[PDB]
Amino acid sequence: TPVLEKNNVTLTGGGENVTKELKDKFTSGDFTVVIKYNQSSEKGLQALFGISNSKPGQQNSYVDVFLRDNGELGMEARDTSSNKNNLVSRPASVWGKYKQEAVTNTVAVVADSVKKTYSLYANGTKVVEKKVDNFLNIKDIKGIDYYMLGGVKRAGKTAFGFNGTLENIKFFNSALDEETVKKMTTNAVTGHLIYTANDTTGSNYFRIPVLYTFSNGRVFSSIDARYGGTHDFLNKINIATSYSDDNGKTWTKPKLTLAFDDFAPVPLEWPREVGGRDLQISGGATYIDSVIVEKKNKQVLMFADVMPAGVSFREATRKDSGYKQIDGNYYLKLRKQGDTDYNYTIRENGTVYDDRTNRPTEFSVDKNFGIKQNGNYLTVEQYSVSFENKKTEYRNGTKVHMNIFYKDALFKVVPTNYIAYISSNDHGESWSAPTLLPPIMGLNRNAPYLGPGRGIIESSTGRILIPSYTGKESAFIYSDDNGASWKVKVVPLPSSWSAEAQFVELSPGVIQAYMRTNNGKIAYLTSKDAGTTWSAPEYLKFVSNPSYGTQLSIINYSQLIDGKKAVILSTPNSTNGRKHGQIWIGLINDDNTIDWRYHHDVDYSNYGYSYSTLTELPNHEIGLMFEKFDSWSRNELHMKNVVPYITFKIEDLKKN
Repeated sequence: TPVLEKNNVTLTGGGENVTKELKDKFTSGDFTVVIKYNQSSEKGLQALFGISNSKPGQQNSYVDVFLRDNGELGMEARDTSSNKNNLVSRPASVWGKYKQEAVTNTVAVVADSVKKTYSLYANGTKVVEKKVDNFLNIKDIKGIDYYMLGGVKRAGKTAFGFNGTLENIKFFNSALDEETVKKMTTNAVTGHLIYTANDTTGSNYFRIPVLYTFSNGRVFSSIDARYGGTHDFLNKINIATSYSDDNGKTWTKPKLTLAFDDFAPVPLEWPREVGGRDLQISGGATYIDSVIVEKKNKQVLMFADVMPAGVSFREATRKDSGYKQIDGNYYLKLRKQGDTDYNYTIRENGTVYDDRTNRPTEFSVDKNFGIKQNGNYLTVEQYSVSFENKKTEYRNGTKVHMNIFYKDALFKVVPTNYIAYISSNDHGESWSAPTLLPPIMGLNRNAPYLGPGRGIIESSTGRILIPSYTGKESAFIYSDDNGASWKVKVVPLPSSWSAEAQFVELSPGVIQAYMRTNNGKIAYLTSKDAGTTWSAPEYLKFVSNPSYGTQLSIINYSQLIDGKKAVILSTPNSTNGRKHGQIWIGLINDDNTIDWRYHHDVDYSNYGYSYSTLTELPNHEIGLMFEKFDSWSRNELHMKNVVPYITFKIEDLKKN
């Protein structure tokens, strides 16, 4: 039961006094406030409400909940005389606008005196809970005399004035429990998540969404389910998938499609504070950065990077592919426990050979990288993770198959990165066992790193193209035999670009690779022979990003726009961070230049926008999934429920 409920309060910075209605209602001093609002302007710091001592000198005696122009939700509780100042917040908590309309959000704050915590909720997620030593409730702050909607009265003046409509606001004079407030804050925004914290995947975190529309009208998604927070590395990451047969309206419960079981797919509460956020899961085999393509025969391919347990992308050797060539064939090498050298290879039928004697052993490696001895699986104990802000990785008593990618294996692969792929003949419902890519970069180089998103089938040749990169070169992985065998075109770049790329076809035989650079710009290279040879890079003139850059998404679109063949591009566009997401429409001219005629700002310019993926829906609308946060910032690590799915008509995308 609310002590006060108000509704449809429209404000333009000036606030509304509710002192009469609330003074003396908070007898314990605890509170819960639930606010459903939309903003008419996002600029500045804006308080949804404010409870204060308004007198001269008591400016630092107040409680509020606030929004920032970047989507951060926070609260303060401050007392002037005792000089105590609490601030609790989480980045990337709310939405601003969506297709020209202010987004309705629902947030809440819970101040619990017994356990000395402030909790904040936004759109069904408890975005933060913090225990504080200097806890303050309404009665702890001396001389509270003013209760206000849409600001805080400080020294007789409205501060932090809110611009928007408080659609509904409820004040409660007790700390309401977690599940009740989650439910109260659930709304239409909550529904835009395909993957949610601790869903079927067992993961609390996701990054690197990929969308793809199959030829039968199924809309497919894949994502990194990152268990040990959002770290690229070290981590325990699986690839999860989910699909829609109704144009993206409803989605299957996620499946784990590429996963190792040296660690279980269980939810971990990863620390976000400065002293814990650098912590990593260190002992766990990983799939990361997925790429999808549909072949002409309707078979689907998914590629991902593979990292053995404990192997850092930074530290890992770049001068060993992990393969040995024997009588013209390439076989994966292994080192047995107790040996310094790699004396063994995986040859026909997974049989492990001792290369010194050239004889098969009693050991074999199955199609899922599991080790057998005389037909029986070897096992190891699985690891769990425990926190007590020290983290422990410990053996949990469950036996799993010993695997060549695991820390505790009898036979191990070379500690480097690999690429694996799997195929599906039923539009993504079931998948083959993984195949590791052969040493296409050479025996004495590591595999490339995939550029997440999609691959393409170039139409004139039927060549399958998969984007990847080395750190110094582009590596365009391809097959001219419908995916039976793979080759690579390696293209030196102007600098050390982390060249995450995507392809478009402009006209038959003519393709472009758009990619991330280390110079602030998006580069594109052009091939007029279906990827065999590439021009020097050119740069988009209208995107300006930080030097580190971000992944992009670009797709071909099937319908004419203004009479012309089109492409559609998604990227952040800001020098200040991974922010200011835009979708751009490019119209192909007869000379194969592009007229980049339209752009659309996805939300307000300070709102986070990192890795993204576009797809054309069967109805010819556009689906977008994206990281609605800044995935470079160390302040925005390890956040839950921050990778939404939204959609746009071309008519929406023409606006901005």
